Amino acid sequence: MTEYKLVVVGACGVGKSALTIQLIQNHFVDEYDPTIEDSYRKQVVIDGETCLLDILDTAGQEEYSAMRDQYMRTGEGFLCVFAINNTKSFEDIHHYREQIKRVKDSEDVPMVLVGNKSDLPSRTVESRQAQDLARSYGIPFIETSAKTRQGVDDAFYTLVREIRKHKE
Amino acid sequence: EQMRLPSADVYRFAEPDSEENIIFEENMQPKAGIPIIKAGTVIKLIERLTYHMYADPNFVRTFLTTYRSFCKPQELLSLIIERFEIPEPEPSAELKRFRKEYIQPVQLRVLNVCRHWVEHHFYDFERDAYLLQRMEEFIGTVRGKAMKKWVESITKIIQRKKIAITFQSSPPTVEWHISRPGHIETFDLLTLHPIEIARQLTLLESDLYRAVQPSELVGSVWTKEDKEINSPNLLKMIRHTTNLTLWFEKCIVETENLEERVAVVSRIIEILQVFQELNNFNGVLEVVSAMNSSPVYRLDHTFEQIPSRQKKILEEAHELSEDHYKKYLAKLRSINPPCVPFFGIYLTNILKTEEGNPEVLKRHGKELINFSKRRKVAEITGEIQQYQNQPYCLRVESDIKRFFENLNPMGNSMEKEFTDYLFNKSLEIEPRNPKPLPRFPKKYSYPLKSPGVRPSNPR
Ligand SMILES: CCOC(=O)c1cc(C(C)(C)C)oc1CN
Repeated sequence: MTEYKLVVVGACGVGKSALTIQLIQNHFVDEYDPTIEDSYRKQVVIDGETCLLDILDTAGQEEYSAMRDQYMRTGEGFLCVFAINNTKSFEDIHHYREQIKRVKDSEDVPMVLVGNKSDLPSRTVESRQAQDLARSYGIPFIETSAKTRQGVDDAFYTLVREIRKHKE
Repeated sequence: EQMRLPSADVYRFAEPDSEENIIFEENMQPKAGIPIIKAGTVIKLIERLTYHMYADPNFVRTFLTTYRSFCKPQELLSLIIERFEIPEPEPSAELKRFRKEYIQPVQLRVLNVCRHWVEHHFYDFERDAYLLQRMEEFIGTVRGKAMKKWVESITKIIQRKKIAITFQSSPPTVEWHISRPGHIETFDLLTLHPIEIARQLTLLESDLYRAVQPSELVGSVWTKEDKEINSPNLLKMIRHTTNLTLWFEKCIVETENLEERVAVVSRIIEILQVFQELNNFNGVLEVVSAMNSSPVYRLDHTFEQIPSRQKKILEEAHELSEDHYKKYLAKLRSINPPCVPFFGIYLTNILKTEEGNPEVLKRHGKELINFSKRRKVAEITGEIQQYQNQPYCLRVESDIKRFFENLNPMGNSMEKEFTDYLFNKSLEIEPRNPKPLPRFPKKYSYPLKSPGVRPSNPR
């Protein structure tokens, strides 16, 4: 059974946490203990191929700016996440992508852009703007809602598809 | 025989327990045999914080550490005063029983809460002088001879709080290599004794780890816009760590001669070895991070010349971080103070705990505070504190200490500019294949041989 090592990157106050928590937890429990192993590993079926996701989310460690390379090196694929109500987190994406490319020493790293909606303030990044950015990078864009679980599976599964295409 | 309190109409904490106001986890408070509260209304949480049947130190600590997400300080104080001020039910016998077994115990428990609040969370009062005003007048109000002792004790604590290291036996001898004592101008990575570098960084980093309070962590405040106001000690700690990692990278990539660079990397691995002996895991990871950095990790010609013993040391340390810190975590559980944990794990667990659980649970349409979420957060802050009580048996050296405090590898540069400079420097000293490897001249006019990692003199 194939195992995909995914890494989530993004600015603080963006709900990166929620994105990964909502993947892993049951569609109908709001409960989570991040201390146990099942916290960050999930078995899933994607395009009828069963596989294992291992997801690294270092949310809260953003100030350890010199550990990013170490954490990024662990991944095969990356979710670059911004919040639709924070323009600065969106403008920061360029920098995260550049750093990933340098860490993996590759121009073509499996990657998806993810814009996350939580709660107010209101949207400052129109999805058009993100579609345009994602397109300039040659990567998919997925918009998600923390609280309704809309888009969350799509975001991770799309990244897994990107890894498969890259490997073949 | 039950006890007959007053009507809830006159005393809100008389309301009976029900599925709609208080719920429990299926298991029992360990050591104590008390039920574990899962959720409740604030009324019920406060009832239980000052419960008449028994004392609940665990719940008191946990509550006082975490309450501010769901109850303002001023609100809490108003509630414990209301709790204190117990009327009698309307028409001896049951009366005497009611004073001795309901009123007296509850009043004592309220006083116990005040004492803990003031002793361990005095920051609520430093930040809101009116809160302290109200606490002082409440306390001055309190009547009984049963109460005198606790009241006097609380008052003494308040006074102590308004007011503005030497060892068990001998610490080891301070170690010197090329730089002599006093000669702060000569101090550098290779000229100080690697043992002492690691000792003095461990002392700094221990003090940094120890200054961080739960008030800087609960509510994930270090990630919010007021982080510099609310988490200043945490942030200094992290900045120091980052600074050191960057200084290691810089030392490496600015040493252009291959042989000298091998000496530098090798010396860093020696410092890591000593951090490891000292259980300074923050020190350990600041080296691992540097070695994993994109400017350093790619230096295959340098790595190739590192003696295999030290390769193995570095590789073992890297492995601590793998599989989500599996080996780091096991190693940490298994050692005894003193140590310096890596803080990052705690930060992520606190954040994910708070983000991944609801603030309230609903039952029969009624909103209950999710207390178990707070308990989990307090367990993490409690684990942090257990490693904060025990200092290292090492003598400070105030010049070496100052050297590392004032380290500033970035200078006036912004992050991006600086890390690009490190990476470009890496490319210059060991170009990409297929470019051939250049030679560069030596920059160090003193000897490169390490004095090693064993104490030079006995006992
Ligand atoms: C000093 C040069 O750095 C390296 O080349 C290096 C460091 C590592 C660890 C930290 C992952 C063990 O692995 C390498 C192999 N490139």
